[PDB]
Amino acid sequence: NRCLKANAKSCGECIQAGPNCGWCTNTTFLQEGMPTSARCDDLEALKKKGCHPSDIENPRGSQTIKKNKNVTNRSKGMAEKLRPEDITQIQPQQLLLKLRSGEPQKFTLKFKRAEDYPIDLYYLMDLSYSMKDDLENVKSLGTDLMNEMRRITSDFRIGFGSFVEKTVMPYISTTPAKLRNPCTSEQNCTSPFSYKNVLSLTDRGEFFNELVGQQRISGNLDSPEGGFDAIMQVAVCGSLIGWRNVTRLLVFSTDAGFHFAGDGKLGGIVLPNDGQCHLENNVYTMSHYYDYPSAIHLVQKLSENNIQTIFAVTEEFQPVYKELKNLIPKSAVGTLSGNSSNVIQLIIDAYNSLSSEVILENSKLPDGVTINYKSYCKNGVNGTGENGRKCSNISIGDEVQFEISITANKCPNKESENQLKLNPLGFTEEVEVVLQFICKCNCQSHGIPASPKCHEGNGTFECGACRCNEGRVGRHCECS
Amino acid sequence: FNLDAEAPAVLSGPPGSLFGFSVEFYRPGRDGVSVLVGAPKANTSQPGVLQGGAVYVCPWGTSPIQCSTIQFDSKGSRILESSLYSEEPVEYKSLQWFGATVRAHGSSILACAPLYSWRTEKDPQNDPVGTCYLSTENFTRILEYAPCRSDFGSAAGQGYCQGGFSAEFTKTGRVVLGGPGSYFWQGQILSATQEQISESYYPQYLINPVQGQLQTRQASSVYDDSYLGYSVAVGEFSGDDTEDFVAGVPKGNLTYGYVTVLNGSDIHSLYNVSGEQMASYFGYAVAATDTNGDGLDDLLVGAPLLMERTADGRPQEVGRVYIYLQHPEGIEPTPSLTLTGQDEFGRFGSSLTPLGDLDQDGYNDVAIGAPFGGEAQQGVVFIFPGGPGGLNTKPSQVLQPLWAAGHTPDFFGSALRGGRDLDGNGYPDLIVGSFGVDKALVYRGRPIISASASLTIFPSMFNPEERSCSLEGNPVSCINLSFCLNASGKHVPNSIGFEVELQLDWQKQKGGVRRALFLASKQATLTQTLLIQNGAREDCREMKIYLRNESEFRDKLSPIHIALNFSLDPKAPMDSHGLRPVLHYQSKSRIEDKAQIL
Ligand SMILES: *[C@@H]1O[C@H](CO)[C@@H](O)[C@H](O)[C@H]1NC(C)=O
Ligand SMILES: *[C@@H]1O[C@H](CO)[C@@H](O)[C@H](O)[C@H]1NC(C)=O
Ligand SMILES: *[C@@H]1O[C@H](CO)[C@@H](O)[C@H](O)[C@H]1NC(C)=O
Ligand SMILES: *[C@@H]1O[C@H](CO)[C@@H](O)[C@H](O)[C@H]1NC(C)=O
Ligand SMILES: *[C@@H]1O[C@H](CO)[C@@H](O)[C@H](O)[C@H]1NC(C)=O
Ligand SMILES: *[C@@H]1O[C@H](CO)[C@@H](O)[C@H](O)[C@H]1NC(C)=O
Ligand SMILES: *[C@@H]1O[C@H](CO)[C@@H](O)[C@H](O)[C@H]1NC(C)=O
Repeated sequence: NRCLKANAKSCGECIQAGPNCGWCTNTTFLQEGMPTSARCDDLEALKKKGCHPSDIENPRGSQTIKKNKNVTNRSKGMAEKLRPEDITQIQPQQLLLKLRSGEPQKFTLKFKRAEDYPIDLYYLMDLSYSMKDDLENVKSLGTDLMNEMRRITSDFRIGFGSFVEKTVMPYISTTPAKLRNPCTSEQNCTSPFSYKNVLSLTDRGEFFNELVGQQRISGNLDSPEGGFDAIMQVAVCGSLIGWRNVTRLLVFSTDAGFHFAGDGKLGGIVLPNDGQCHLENNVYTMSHYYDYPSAIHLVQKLSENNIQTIFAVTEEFQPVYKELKNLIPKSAVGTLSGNSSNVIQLIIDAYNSLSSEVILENSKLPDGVTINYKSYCKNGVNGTGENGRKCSNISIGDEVQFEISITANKCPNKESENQLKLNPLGFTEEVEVVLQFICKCNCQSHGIPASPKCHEGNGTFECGACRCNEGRVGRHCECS
Repeated sequence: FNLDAEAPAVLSGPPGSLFGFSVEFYRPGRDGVSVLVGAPKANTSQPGVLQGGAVYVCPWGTSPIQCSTIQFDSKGSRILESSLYSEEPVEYKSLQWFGATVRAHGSSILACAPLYSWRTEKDPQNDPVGTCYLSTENFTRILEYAPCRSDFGSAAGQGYCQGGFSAEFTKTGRVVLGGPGSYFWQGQILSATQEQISESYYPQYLINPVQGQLQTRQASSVYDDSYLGYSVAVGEFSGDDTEDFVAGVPKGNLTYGYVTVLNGSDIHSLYNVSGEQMASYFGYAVAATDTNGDGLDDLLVGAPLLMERTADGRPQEVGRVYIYLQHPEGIEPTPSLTLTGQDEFGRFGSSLTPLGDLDQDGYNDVAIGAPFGGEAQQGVVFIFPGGPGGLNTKPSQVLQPLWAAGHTPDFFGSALRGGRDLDGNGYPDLIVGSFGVDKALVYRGRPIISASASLTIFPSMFNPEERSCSLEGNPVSCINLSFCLNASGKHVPNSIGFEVELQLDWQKQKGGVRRALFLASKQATLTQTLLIQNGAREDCREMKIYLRNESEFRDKLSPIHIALNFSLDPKAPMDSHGLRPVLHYQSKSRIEDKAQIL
């Protein structure tokens, strides 16, 4: 047997060795000559050998849900009731499960998308000359979005941010392109900028029109696609923006592609992106020093902020952002009209498409433990052979019930428990599972250090015999 | 393997000026053999240009390796007075990188300077044409090579070519040059041997095309933003001895990069393989050597940014390098090996250069640098070993910086180049650069000694009754113990010292009675220094061993184990290059034998 092959000295390397492996507090079956290994073996083998049932120590893990909230089901519309409230979507929020090496501990969790959940929207569009025909109408429908999205929730705030290219040498200067457009008489058409936010997340609909009417454009740069730095600084720091911890959105209005990390090396830029907010006076400043985010450094800090990015791509460059969609989980790509006149219906359908989709994710797993996933979604589509962290096609208010099995393995983290959080992307509330392993038998708590049976203090007597100190061997640690 | 990580033998650079951004060997295995280091952001001599940068030669070969600066061009006459006008005189040459891509073969060296900026004749612009400075025949004369500086200089033409971003001297003398931003950012490869550039140079023409010139043609508008020429290398992919050029296109094929190989005497598409993940930067670092031991070189393409979802499912930033194995048909198929990384943000595959036969078994090594790998994300350089079936995933030596953690990254392994021997003992030496703060490491390759030791006993059994030997006049039972040693190693001094330790009845516990003792020394252990001739026949030492009296021990059943251990003598002087030889990893340093009692 493997437990016999484990060559156990203490209860530890008999628990860590395997699930069925077990000790015996009597230790009268054990022969004096045979080493400490022979105690540790399978449950059935112990009862065959004649060891008593209480004398075996095989603790088995269990699940205990400390924190449970009643999910919100308050009636509205049909009957008079108070509308404002707080948020609750996942029923188990904090639960404790004790683990054994090789024990497939299992629990269940349930979630439903709460109706009338307030949202935050953010517009990120490139003030490039290819957007001259789009800025003219986008500013007009700032309040139209205010009116149209009233179905989704009682209230929601919406802000504006602008960017174009970068001030690096290779990507800043233009072809001859003799246009010389008299943009304005106030000389407000300033040079291209890395990023700038003008309006934060605010409920006042009039603020969009008032503060975006005074938004200018940048003049005809050659292949300017510097957006990922902007969508990095937006997601990385939200206190300055005002980013509130509800279901949140971001609009990326684009033309003709993007860049990714390792492009600034053409411009003499070698350091990667910090991942630290650099916004002095509402404008990106530490631009020339740091390179672009890699497509994946973006993914980590977009997922760690529950940011849902929406893509406003124009017809030509659709496939590239389409593959972006499969790269970045919880993101959507939409075919924008030529004049950007369909952005309202685009945002409506994009929010509808994102809402039905709930994807789960864990964080920083310990080495031994592994997690499998099964999902019971809508009516049908119960698939788990293809790994299920997602469901869709749900209606508003539908019930889903994922299942999580946490399977332990060879675990050296005897530092009591480890905290890990399971969170559906896009929702602040997460299930955190305090996950404690068993690295000691209960009989070890009563062990006598330097016990007289251990050749006059040359070891610790626990669970029926002695664990020898360093440099001591024998049944009673009699020998050095 | 062995490369002496304990003795780095560092160089150093000026403060606040990045150093070792390109490090290359110069005149290897010959007189005045030196190491070239590039510092593109360093200060130069001319007052007009700031952050001009210059490469420093270093007369390597002494215990202190301090070194001065070589002067490619400390002038201002060429730039000034374009069409003789003080008003709007020049677009300033300052901030031009000068050491991003330096390389040398033979006596002629090139120092490409990307981010070079110049104003065309027609109209003021900010065109980053890029130039490479060429000096030949022991710095006798300097040459200027800016093939992307032409009449039709515009952002849609060659204005933003930035030629010089990747170069390497071919073995035949050709200079192969890569301009990433040519023709509205599709890239252009420029190649012309030294004869045409030497003959067709004229200083006073700012625009002077090279007559013999091989360039990639302008492509259609559908291939925009591909960046051909980001990394280029030379190989032997064509069946003939003619060297073929390999170039990786990072953002081609709708962001799925791909790498091309080109015909020798005429630029052509030939063979070309694509990336497997979008925004992977396939072709950041291309490489090509005989990593198979078959005579036909193999490609090596690294993708620093990549996916590998794991048991948690969280995406990470792990780069993998790709091995493409050539075949007698000459065509490279789909990938045949893949050496991925294991660090969170280490851009594995950022640098890929070969080493030639460090173990001298006919198989050539490689070195891959992770500029942000390892703990404290300081930088790691791996060395995967060549094998009959290709590289081995186990990276053998994993070289780490010896300094302390700093606020800015130290960018270890952001530039390296090995290959040709430097010390001169037939063993190649590797180099790495760490442009974080003024750190360039030049390493050394230790000699290898393959040693064999054989232990014999005659007779194998002690006879208590046969007391054939006499100990102080007392007849004792004795048997003969003889051990032989044979060692062989290339480029090693003819005499090698070994330390040989003999132990008797070693399995007896500390304090137990040793049943067998040396006849001469009356002890249980013998240590001795031996000098074995390199490649000579085995040297044998014969000794007699005797068993103690039966009254002194009770154990006649357990055999008397005899152990033979050997390792290199730690007091042996280092070689002329200061290296200590290493025992081969297959050499069994411990040989055990046993004698019984009848
Ligand atoms: C929102 O929830 C997050 C949990 O991720 C918390 O850090 C933050 O303080 C919360 N904000 C508010 C206003 O409750
Ligand atoms: C839409 O953009 C096109 C440019 O392709 C322009 O000709 C047209 O007038 C625009 N239409 C509106 C309603 O702005
Ligand atoms: C010289 O070059 C260094 C590069 O680190 C720079 O910091 C310094 O300002 C330069 N000094 C002058 C006078 O140009
Ligand atoms: C070539 O230049 C360097 C400068 O020291 C050195 O190798 C040598 O002095 C020169 N060659 C000859 C033949 O002097
Ligand atoms: C472009 O690369 C993709 C790999 O993602 C490949 O499937 C496709 O065939 C390639 N296109 C062409 C024209 O070779
Ligand atoms: C490949 O290179 C040869 C030179 O060796 C040149 O003639 C031609 O470009 C190619 N050979 C062919 C097509 O036979
Ligand atoms: C890839 O190689 C083929 C020939 O093998 C060539 O015609 C093609 O142009 C290459 N790919 C691209 C994008 O040019």
